Amino acid sequence: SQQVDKIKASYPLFLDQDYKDMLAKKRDGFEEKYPQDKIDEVFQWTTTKEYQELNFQREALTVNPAKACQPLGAVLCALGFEKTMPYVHGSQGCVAYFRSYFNRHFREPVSCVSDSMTEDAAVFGGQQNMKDGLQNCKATYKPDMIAVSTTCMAEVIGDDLNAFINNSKKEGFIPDEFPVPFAHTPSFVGSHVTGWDNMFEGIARYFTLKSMDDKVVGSNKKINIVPGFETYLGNFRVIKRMLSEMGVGYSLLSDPEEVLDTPADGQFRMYAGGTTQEEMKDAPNALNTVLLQPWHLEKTKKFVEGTWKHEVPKLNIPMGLDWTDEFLMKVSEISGQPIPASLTKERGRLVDMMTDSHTWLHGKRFALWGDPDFVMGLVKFLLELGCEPVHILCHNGNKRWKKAVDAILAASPYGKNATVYIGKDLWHLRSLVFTDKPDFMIGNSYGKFIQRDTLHKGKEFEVPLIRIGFPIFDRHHLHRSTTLGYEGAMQILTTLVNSILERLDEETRGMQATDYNHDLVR
Amino acid sequence: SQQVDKIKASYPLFLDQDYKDMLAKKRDGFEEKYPQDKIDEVFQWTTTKEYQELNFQREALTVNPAKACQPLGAVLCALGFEKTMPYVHGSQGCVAYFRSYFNRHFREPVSCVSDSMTEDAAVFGGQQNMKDGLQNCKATYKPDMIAVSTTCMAEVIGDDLNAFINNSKKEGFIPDEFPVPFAHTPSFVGSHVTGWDNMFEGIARYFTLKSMDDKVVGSNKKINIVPGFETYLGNFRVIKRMLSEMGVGYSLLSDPEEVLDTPADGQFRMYAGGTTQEEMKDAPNALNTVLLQPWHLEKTKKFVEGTWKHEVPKLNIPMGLDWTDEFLMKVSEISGQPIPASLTKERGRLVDMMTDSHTWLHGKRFALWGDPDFVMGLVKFLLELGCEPVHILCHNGNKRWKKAVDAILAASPYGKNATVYIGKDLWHLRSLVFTDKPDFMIGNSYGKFIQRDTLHKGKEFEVPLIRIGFPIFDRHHLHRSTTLGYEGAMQILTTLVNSILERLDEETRGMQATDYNHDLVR
Amino acid sequence: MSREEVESLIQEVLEVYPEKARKDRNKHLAVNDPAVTQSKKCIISNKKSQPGLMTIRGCAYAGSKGVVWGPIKDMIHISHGPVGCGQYSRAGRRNYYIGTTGVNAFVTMNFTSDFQEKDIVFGGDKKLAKLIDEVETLFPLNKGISVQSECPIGLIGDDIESVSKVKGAELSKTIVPVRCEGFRGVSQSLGHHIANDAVRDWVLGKRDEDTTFASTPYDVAIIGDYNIGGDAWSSRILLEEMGLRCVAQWSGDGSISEIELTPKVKLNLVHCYRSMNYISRHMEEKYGIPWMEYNFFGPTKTIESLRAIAAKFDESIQKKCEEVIAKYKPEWEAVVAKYRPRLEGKRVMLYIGGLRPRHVIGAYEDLGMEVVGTGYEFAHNDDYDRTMKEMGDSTLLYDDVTGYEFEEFVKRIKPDLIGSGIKEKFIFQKMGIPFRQMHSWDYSGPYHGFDGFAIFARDMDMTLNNPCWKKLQAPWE
Amino acid sequence: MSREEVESLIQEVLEVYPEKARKDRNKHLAVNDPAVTQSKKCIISNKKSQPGLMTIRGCAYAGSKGVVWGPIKDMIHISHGPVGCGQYSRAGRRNYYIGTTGVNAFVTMNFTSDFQEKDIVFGGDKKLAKLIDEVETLFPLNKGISVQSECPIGLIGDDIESVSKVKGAELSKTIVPVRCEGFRGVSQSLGHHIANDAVRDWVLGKRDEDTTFASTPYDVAIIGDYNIGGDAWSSRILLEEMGLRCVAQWSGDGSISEIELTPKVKLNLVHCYRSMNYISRHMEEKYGIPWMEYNFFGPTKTIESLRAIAAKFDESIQKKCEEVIAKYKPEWEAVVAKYRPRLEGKRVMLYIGGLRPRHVIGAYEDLGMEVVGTGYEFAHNDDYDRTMKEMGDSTLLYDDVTGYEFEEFVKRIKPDLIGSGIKEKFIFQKMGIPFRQMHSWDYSGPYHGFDGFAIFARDMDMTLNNPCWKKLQAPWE
Ligand code: ICS
Ligand code: ICS
Ligand SMILES: [Cl-]
Ligand SMILES: [Cl-]
Ligand SMILES: [Fe+2]
Ligand SMILES: [Fe+2]
Repeated sequence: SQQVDKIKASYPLFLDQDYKDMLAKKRDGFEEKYPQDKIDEVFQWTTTKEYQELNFQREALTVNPAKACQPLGAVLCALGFEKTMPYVHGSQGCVAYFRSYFNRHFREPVSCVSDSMTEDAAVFGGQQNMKDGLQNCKATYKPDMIAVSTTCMAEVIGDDLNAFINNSKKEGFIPDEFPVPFAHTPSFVGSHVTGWDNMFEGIARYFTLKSMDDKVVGSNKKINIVPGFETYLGNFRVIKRMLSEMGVGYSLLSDPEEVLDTPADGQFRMYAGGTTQEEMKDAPNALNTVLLQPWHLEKTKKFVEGTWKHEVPKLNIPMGLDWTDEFLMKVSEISGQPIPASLTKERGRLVDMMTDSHTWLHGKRFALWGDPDFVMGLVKFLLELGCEPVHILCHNGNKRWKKAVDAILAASPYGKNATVYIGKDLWHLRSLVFTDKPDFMIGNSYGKFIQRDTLHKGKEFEVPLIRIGFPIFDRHHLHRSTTLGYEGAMQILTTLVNSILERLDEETRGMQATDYNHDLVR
Repeated sequence: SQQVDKIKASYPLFLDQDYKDMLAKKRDGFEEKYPQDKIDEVFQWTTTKEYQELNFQREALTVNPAKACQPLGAVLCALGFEKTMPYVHGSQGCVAYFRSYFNRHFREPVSCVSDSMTEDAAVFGGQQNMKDGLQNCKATYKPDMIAVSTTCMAEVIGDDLNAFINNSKKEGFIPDEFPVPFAHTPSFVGSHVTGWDNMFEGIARYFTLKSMDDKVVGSNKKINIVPGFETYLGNFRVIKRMLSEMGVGYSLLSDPEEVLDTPADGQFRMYAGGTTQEEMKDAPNALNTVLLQPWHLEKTKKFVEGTWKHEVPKLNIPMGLDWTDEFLMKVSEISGQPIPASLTKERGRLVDMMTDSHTWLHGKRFALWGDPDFVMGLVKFLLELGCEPVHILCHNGNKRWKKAVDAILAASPYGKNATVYIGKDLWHLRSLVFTDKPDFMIGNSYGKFIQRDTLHKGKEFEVPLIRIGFPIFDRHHLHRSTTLGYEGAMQILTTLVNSILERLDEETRGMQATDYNHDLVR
Repeated sequence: MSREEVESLIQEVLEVYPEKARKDRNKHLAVNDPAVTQSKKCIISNKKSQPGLMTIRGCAYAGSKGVVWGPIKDMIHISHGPVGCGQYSRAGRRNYYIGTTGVNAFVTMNFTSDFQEKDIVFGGDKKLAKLIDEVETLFPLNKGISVQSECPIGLIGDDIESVSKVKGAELSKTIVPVRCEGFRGVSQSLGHHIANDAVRDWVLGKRDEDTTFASTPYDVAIIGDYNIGGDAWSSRILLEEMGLRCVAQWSGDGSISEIELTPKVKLNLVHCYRSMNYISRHMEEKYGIPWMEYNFFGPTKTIESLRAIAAKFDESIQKKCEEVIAKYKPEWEAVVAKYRPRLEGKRVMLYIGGLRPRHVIGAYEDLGMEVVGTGYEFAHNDDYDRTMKEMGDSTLLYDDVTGYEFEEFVKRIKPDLIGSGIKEKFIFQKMGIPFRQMHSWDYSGPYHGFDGFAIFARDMDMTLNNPCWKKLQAPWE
Repeated sequence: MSREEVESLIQEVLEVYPEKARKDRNKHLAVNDPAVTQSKKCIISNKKSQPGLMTIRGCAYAGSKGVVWGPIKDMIHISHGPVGCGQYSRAGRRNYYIGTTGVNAFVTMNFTSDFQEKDIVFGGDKKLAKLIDEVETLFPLNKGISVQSECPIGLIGDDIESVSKVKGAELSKTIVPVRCEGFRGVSQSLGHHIANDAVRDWVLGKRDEDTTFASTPYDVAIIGDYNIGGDAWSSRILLEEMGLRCVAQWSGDGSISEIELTPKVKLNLVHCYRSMNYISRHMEEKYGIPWMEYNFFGPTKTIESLRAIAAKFDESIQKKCEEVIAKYKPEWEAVVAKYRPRLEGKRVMLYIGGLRPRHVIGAYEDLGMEVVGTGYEFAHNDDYDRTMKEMGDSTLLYDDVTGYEFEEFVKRIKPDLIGSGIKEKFIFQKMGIPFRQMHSWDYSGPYHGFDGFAIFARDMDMTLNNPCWKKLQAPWE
């Protein structure tokens, strides 16, 4: 039933007695459900060290991964170029998923096409799909560039993208000089971040490989900036802001911040902003190229060093205090521009905040996950804050990356109780937060189910989730945030300390029980 | 007892059994405490309509006010001037409190002096305190300006600030040319916002009343901006940012954003930034003067209109969509500058966020409080979001203001269930959130005690606090936020919708009970 | 708009395309004539999508794993292949259930074999067998396993049937191989069929020789309700207040046992015809169980459906039917009285999957609204036959609409509201057109039944009439 | 620094002042000589503050309402006068208590008469009487009312004593008029004295003729512990483990009844000498109850205090004393073992109110730290007499330090840590000096007793050794 004045959606409608009774009858009559005592027994067992040991012996099963597949990253990379349509050669179901996954994170349109290969293409390959698909896409959506990646069907069948695109041009389906950069993006190698690297390197090659003879390193007086797979608008923005404040000439290569944040003013804009073709063509004339997320830009780095002859600096992601300092000092060295008073002051304001909030942060224990560079930057900043990053999970991390993070942990006493895990998933992480309970998780929306599980054991075992990463689907507009630079560090510090204080308020809200410590001032 | 590797502070130390037993013994032995059944009975009664009626009949008692006293606002106004020392003539106890109150909100030093009048000054007045006070302050702290207000002792004794300062100069305690603007700031009239108005008008008079002969309206091609009592750094910053982006010449009169946000770089800076004496002297040459918070700038307005001959526009605080639009259109008209593409796009991004988040905001019911302009802007934006601001409390509001808010409520169907309360305090508000329970409170840290009270009735009756206002003492760095302009609206929207979604996640976190609705995607 | 104006709109839009695409798309766009009974005279459907045109369609894995199998709560569904498909589809669809997740129920979890290069090169069957043992160790209360094939499985020649037979025998466990690779078919639709056949072949016959279930004359199953936001629960309640016993829900909040018990029912009640007509036909053929289509969207359809269902039973059920209708009358009348004046005359365009584009029209009409365009991602002509009588004369129909077409149609038609999916939502909001998600219910619902109509009405009103829509134009122009 | 260096530091700092201020401030600054026992040869204290110099002091209302009366949990304290004073002091001081706030306990609430112009012009006594009736209606479980006078009350000639007598008789309620207006005295100090006298005159004698209390030889009261962060509770526990019975706490977590029962005890244990020596003297004079000073900061002082207290009782208490000391030995030893190597040799400057600037020195020394400067806001010479033997030779002492002085002293001395209040904290942090709040415990504590020492050690370490302090200097400057 409903009362028209106070309509109930699913929560709390199904708590009404008649729905409760109905659901009990369904269960008892037809579900042949395990008895509640057995459910409780099994739940309890899943929280144990014995279960954790079996869990960590998995070799074949993955449960609740913390990574996605290559073409997702190729699509994001492609979106960052002016008037560019991402185009995934292969199966259309993939494109529905890539679009939806980003739609839910950004709360924005996400434009991407498929060439709709079907089973029939197993005989002959996807060449005709590429010919019609490129012609159709260009005519219909009027991109200035089509950036091509692949789904796993196309990779298994072995379609030669280069040849298929060349033949499309030879036979007149798209103009000879129309830009169609490409990359093979197999979902069974690496992860979404690998797809980004592959896509970027393909676009870089397309615009520069054949034209190197007139290029002179440093001649355009700029620094190229490659952001990698990045899903916070504030991160593209803060980098451009800092460089502009310093008077540093730069080119941000793959810049989706406009197309992922168009105004609602009565028109839909399929394309907005983005890195220009002129910027990509001129990129080898930069002084150098800086990689913001080097641990997933390894192919790009080899191309930039091998072909552009840029001496790519060994810089970590600009996250936290030390690594933002290092990024700015290196940019100063390369560009000849001093670090300006504005940035020096901003740095000092972050340090002020650290001094103001250190007592509540000190010794706090975190479980955390995400992509390799984000994770290592979060670890570094947590150590700078006097926090203990005890469970560090990077499903898509590698052995060399893990050695680097273990070395960072070694340089700080706050690293003493920390372990780095690669190849492990959120079902592994779930065990760790039961058996070696931290204060908080820092992770994406999939962490909510871990928080749920921990509360079920009891309130005293609950590990609250702090949402930083990708995807974040259950809160609104967090994609506008910043994690890089001093601004990002200020945002992260603020979120962390207030999460601590929110939880403390919850724990001290009990009248005449715990509210002796429900302080007005903290 | 303590275990050295997991030391317990008060929470949870005093929950150890030995402390619990000790506290039970103290109670039973010596406290002659009302029985718990009687405590429960009385608590329950305090949540009732019958109690509410008695509560609203109060004429003499105030409980948990939502206002402070005049000189607090005079001090904040004074801080906004270059190398200016706030100086409160009267009793030193007041200055310790004003400094600490602001220290706890900004987490920054707050410099202010007293002239330490004592009981002896009742015979003879505080003239000698002013003479030595001004000489001492100038010598020791080397301000370029001393801005004088009063404590209630000085007001009751009737000290004539003007005469005392003139005699201080006559007798050589400070130079004749040294600026010593003043204002009478009685704590028993109005509130802290009135102190701000009084202080500002006194400073404006000091620099302009006697030099009007050479002034020509519009000759400096600028607009003066008077911010009023403002405790979000983001609000000073956003107004300057928007005006700069529009290419509008402006003078922000009282600008404490630098002095309330100095870097931690190894030195203490007693003064930083601020409105210059030159800006105050030249202010009558502006095109016009815009008051950001007109409902506490009435004395300032009469001076600006009557003496500077500026045609102060009828503008609401620039909060929410409509009132930011109106502010920018009026600034465009006065300055001749068009509204730039950057601001048009920012507006559209706010509107996009509104479209993205409207389904979770719709119909949500709020109790809220604060100062009059902040409250009316919050009400307006809530209506724009399709929310219902059902309990609107402004302790320091007046009848004319209430009429204005009631008219805003009338202009929207979302105002149908709303009442505006003036002269009422947070003990009155406590009753309202029991008897006509909203979804959330939007208020300052004193609201935490109301949330505590509501939870004690039961979890289903709990009204969570969303912290927006002043003072905020129990979270860190919220004073960096923004509430004005499109940026402020975007911030408020984000905070509101995610507060809603956080609570919904809490209510749906129960395994096999309510987690059917614990959605990954919202 | 007139028939001629809509025909002109179609031709104008089709001008952008190269000739092959133009000729194809013309066949998938039509102006409704409710007098037509054979939609194969009017529109083509269930064909391949044209390359590069930004179809909104998914794949057969979405139709099998996402739609049919995934909701079954006490089984573990393996997304078998590389990591993407299971991750993008993890908890995207609001197929609600009651259970203890990770313990006795598994719906919102993502189990995968996370194929790497070695699995592609040498096959994943050994990995699958090991994975099954690991599932059994770590999730001992699972009541069956399904293997949801992703694109590479058939391409590389793996034999998941053999693995499922051998392991299922070894463990005395139902393990269901599902060949729903996304290269099969043209859309989600073939996934439904594949999934139905897998239920038939590996689950449905388990109790064929078991005589222990005590049947009654009033036993029914809800077939093709995936309980989006609780939709099946707000349907079930009405059926049971009418005196019926709902033995099974396929597959929202569904359990493996209630699927196995379904051959014991007297009548199959089909909501989603497109996804479940296959197994409904099978159950008629094999067990003699009749099936009938119904519609629980809005009071008019829900009342008609209750009466038509009750007519299949005796006078006692027909009496209870009228009692149910009498009970809810004042409730839905109060909803109409509040919301119809807020919505009267407003025009809606829909685009959804295979059922809702026609099924929700009555509910709109119960609020005085007009559905001026509708269409489906993956419907067949039997769906279109059911649509043309439900839509007005000279309204626009679109099959596998392209992004371009949908935008251009909307620009001309200027509907007051659009009901479609997540990939569409943000486009149309930016155009200043109120949008409601008509797959996920925009995180609201249920929409089925009387209780669902109240929420549907609230939702259409909150969005169509929201103050935000008057604010897209800056007042300076 | 040598004595001569400290002396020339004082002289250098005072050069900024005009002559009158310079001559005054010289008298309030001294170089310690622990050989001195008459501090009136060495330093002046408890004088007016010089105008315009940014004293850190508060007023007599802070010392009465904020400090002594405010903590009493089952009474309602009225901030009588305009709105400011009660608002700034609402829940600023962490005087912890157990109660149901708004129902039986009222500590963190702000009750005020909110004086307006008419109240100033015509007086507030009629408003006060009405306010009392309103309190009784809305807060019926209050066990007494105090009236904490703000500046205007005495200035305008109101008679709160008459109102309190008349209303107290009418209501059979203890209503206590407190003339703690901030114009009185020079600091918080006179507020303590006024407050003590008001307890004496209006509360303490209630039970003088009542012989029903079941007294024992082991009954004590904790006098002058305001339970900051639970400090009194972590003291009480030890006293009672030693076999004593703590009849009362003045006034942290204090109730009106336990105050009224205090004249029945055998011994008054005085922690805060400055604030409650007055009432302790009165109780010895009137009731014959002895009093003794003690110190529960750090293990050395806590052990000495427990022994000295036990020595006032019999062999059974002395035996329990040694049992207590043995119990906690391994606990504080573990704290020392962990934190002393982290803190050894580090130098601290303190500036606090009336007790802590000497009382915490032993606890710092228990961690190997050296207090190189200390001083008080509002101490008297009897406090300085107790300080000079606790501080090292040639250390710096400052009475009512000005902001300028404190900064300049710190710049020269370069302490490793500063312990002071909220108005000081952020200044010194920006200078790169670790800072701990030694009034509020920086929202931590307790610090009293054995359990408090663990938290104190943790806190000094977390702050002094924090990684943030290495980061103030940008690497390009
Ligand atoms: S199953 Fe089908 S696309 Fe019938 S694949 Fe799709 S939960 Fe749609 S129009 Mo999403 S044939 Fe169900 C559907 Fe309809 S996922 Fe849901 S809303 S009634
Ligand atoms: S009462 Fe005094 S200023 Fe003895 S007014 Fe002050 S809670 Fe200080 S050094 Mo705040 S004489 Fe207590 C004090 Fe000491 S408020 Fe606390 S810390 S031991
Ligand atoms: Cl889950
Ligand atoms: Cl309170
Ligand atoms: Fe959006
Ligand atoms: Fe600060």
